[PDB]
Amino acid sequence: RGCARWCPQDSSCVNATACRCNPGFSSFSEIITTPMETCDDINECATSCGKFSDCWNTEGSYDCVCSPGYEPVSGAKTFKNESENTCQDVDECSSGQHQCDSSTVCFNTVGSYSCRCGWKPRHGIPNNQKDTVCE
Ligand SMILES: C[As](C)(=O)[O-]
Ligand SMILES: [Cl-]
Ligand SMILES: [Sr+2]
Ligand SMILES: [Sr+2]
Repeated sequence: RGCARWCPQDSSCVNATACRCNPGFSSFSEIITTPMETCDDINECATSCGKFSDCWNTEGSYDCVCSPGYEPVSGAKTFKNESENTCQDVDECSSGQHQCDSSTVCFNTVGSYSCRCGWKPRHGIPNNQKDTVCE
């Protein structure tokens, strides 16, 4: 029809006297009729990303990301649903991404990894940690 100029932030005019919140935002009434009404972000993460991932809420949207220690086989850094999830554990030992001391051997774990000592751990540092150092 027409277009109200006074639509509040994150809403768009539906005609000359009304607005509606943009996708990802919500207001008490389905149709806004005054500029005093607000369009608040909807936290989609509080309403499934799938295995080994995390939901991060953003303004107007949200993103699923592989959790730390996992990376997407498909390569897509962000995704929207379980169906697009390609998160697999990162084998830090095979990839040489680990930061183990030359005195230990990298041992892969799901979501992480550790370093094991023949040798014995130096004083004050346990065995089987990322910072393990032996002698
Ligand atoms: C950290 As999760 C796999 O429950 O989105
Ligand atoms: Cl949203
Ligand atoms: Sr949101
Ligand atoms: Sr790992």
